[PDB]
Amino acid sequence: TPMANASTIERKWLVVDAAGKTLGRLSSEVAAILRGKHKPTYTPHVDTGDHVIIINAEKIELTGKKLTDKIYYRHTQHPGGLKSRTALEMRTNYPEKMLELAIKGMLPKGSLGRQMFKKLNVYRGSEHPHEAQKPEVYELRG
Amino acid sequence: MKVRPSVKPICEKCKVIRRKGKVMVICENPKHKQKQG
Amino acid sequence: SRVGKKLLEIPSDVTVTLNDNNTVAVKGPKGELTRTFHPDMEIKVEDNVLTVARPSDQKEHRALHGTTRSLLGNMVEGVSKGFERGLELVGVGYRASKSGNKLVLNVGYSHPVEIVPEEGIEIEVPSQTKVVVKGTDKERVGAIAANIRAVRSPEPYKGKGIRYEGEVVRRKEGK
Amino acid sequence: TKGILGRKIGMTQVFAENGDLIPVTVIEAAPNVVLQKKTAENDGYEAIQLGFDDKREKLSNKPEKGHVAKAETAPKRFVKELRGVEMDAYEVGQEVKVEIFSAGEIVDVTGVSKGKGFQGAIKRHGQSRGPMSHGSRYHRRPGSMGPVDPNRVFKGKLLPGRMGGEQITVQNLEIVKVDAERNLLLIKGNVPGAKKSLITVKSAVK
RNA sequence: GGCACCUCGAUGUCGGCUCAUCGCAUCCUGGGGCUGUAGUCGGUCCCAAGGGUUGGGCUGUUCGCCCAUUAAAGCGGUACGCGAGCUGGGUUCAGAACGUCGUGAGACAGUUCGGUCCCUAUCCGUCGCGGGCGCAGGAAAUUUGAGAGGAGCUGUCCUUAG
RNA sequence: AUAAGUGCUGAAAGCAUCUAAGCAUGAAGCCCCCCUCAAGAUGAGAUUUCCCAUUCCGCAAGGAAGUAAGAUCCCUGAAAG
Ligand SMILES: CC[C@H]1OC(=O)[C@@H](C)C(=O)[C@H](C)[C@@H](O[C@@H]2O[C@H](C)C[C@H](N(C)C)[C@H]2O)[C@](C)(OC)C[C@@H](C)C(=O)[C@H](C)[C@H]2N(CCCCn3cnc(-c4cccnc4)c3)C(=O)O[C@]12C
Repeated sequence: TPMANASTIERKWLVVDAAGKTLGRLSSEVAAILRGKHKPTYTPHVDTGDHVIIINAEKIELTGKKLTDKIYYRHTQHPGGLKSRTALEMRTNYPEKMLELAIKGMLPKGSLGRQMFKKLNVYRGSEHPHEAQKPEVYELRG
Repeated sequence: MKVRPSVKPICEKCKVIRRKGKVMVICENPKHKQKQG
Repeated sequence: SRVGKKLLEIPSDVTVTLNDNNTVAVKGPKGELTRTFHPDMEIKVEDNVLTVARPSDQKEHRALHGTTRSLLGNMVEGVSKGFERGLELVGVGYRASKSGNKLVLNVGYSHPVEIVPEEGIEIEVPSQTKVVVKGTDKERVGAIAANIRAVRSPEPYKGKGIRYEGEVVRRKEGK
Repeated sequence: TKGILGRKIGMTQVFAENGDLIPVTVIEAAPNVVLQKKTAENDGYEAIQLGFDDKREKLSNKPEKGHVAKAETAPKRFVKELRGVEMDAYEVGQEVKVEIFSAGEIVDVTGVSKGKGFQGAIKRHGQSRGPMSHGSRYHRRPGSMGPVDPNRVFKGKLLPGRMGGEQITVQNLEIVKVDAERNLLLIKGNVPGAKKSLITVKSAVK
């Protein structure tokens, strides 16, 4: 009979600056943090995660020829309605959706996985409204 | 061009240059202009 | 048997000034040229000499060891003297002129061809046939010279259109 | 990018300095007033509101009366908005008259088209029917819903439904004549909508 | 075509009509390289699926030939797309006849004439239209646009200029 | 912004080369511009304006019961259905 903690969950606000990293190795340590996999009071069904803020999304970088070759495909529900954007077309236009799509993938699926996606808010540049909450400046492990 | 999967020099003045990932034959004679594909 | 192993000597009219990280600025009587290089190649200043050195012996270090130095040398040459490309054009009623800065080629088309050398490039038209592109960068003089040659590449039957100095234009006998 | 909004009356027929007939729409625009001059500094985009009609007191509400009586004219029936206008010239409370347009220039016209109701695939989507004879029980019908392999119908199989009532723009229409004292535009051609209906006459996106 | 894996307590089978969508191995249009490409026209090849891609004669016909256009009259997927959407000419029921086979009753990827195309949509899915609640007060209007659909074709004539 | 293609500079590889760096053109195609829908965009947004923060309970949280601006039932109808 271990602890199965529910509504005893204090949530931390973190700042992860994305100004040089690869998005696969940033978002894998971010999407694991958004569920509270680093928190020892982890129960798999009550969202023990914390809040994550990503700042300077437009400077997150890639390896190899991924800027021109990694293609974000997005079909509509209409015939002939597959749309494509490259990684640079996502990068220079809006890096926030590109980062949020990585984290939507790497967060688990279901009602609570969408609830844990609700915790994260990716921004372009260093505007970051969110001063009302003490967001600590967070460094990633690798 | 000559887009053919067996690109090779024809005369003595043909040159085999791997341009941008594709092996081409570039010559002074423009019929010997080749590229694999 | 290597470009990058030799020296490049800088007697006069060329002052090479390392100013920022890899940004080499070279000043002189014609004009000044700035070029930012890759941070692996190292460039040392002997008294009026540039010396170029590579860290290792690798596929990319040999290439940069050629190109950084060769571009430095052409910066020195274009600061000392500058560059120019000659542009012969042959035809029946085929002609060039200039209005102010703008080159007006009335060559074969039913419209005028109006070329604007925006970055500061001196185009001579010494006579109604020739067009000379003159400036400081090979990368810019040769660029706008190819821009002029792209207006009309030469036909192989009658050599028409724009044409370089000693360009051996291929001849076909269309009968 | 100049524009007004008015109301449709009908079609007339006008000779133009020659024997040439021109089909004409008459649009009656009693002069509009800038009601709210939206700016970029808070709203993120530079547009402007215009109001067109004179409601009674009884028909209008206190939020309408307040929003209008910021610039005191009368509560108005049709408020719409023009994007990207010359915002140095317009000010809040300005009678935007019909004196703007002349007979020369090109004009884009947007109006809400006539409603047709629940109609079939042939009057709505212009499809063709099957034969009325040779034994056929097929006519006036929308077609095969699709192939079998997707186990469903694709999105966009055009079917019966309500036709009409969308906002619709006819582009590059031409003005014949302006009657500023009767507050009338005369426009060459056909303009979408029923009679007594509001139609906004912009300048053309040429 | 091989094999017989699903279906014989039923998976309607050709052609056409309606409605399309998709692939590119591109028929036209767009951009090109090579030429044994002078020019106009061409041949081949490369990139490109955005749009367009005709109306008749005979035939059940797909196909094919022909007529006359076109810028072009592209090939193939979707149960050789689409019969709880339609037709039923052909196949493939019972009548009958011909040729031929069989002693015979009868048989023929031989021909010919005639022959019942059932179903009030529960769910998904489409196309439209409402009602609830949400949107941390309750309201009336004007909106930004994430996103989504549409549109995207092309001839000839004059001038440059014989 | 590109695809095919065409190039400059230009090495690796004293040269040559559209090359690894650096640069530039270039299609009815891609993204827009054009037309429509569109905040249920649960990420539910944004403006302008109206109403105001009452009455009882109960020891509180909260409940109910008049309302305000506003809307609706019902009625006259068509440009809508
Ligand atoms: C009127 C519609 C008839 O359908 C069809 O016959 C026909 C249109 C079909 O296509 C139908 C759907 C068939 O199904 C097909 O069967 C095939 C063998 C196979 C097919 N798939 C499985 C592939 C399947 O679709 C089938 C087998 O019917 C034969 C269905 C089967 C259950 C029946 O037989 C069925 C009961 C028929 N039937 C039998 C009497 C028929 C004689 N009759 C005619 N007219 C009268 C009549 C008139 C007026 C008054 N009284 C009587 C009487 C009826 O009275 O009505 C029927 C439903």
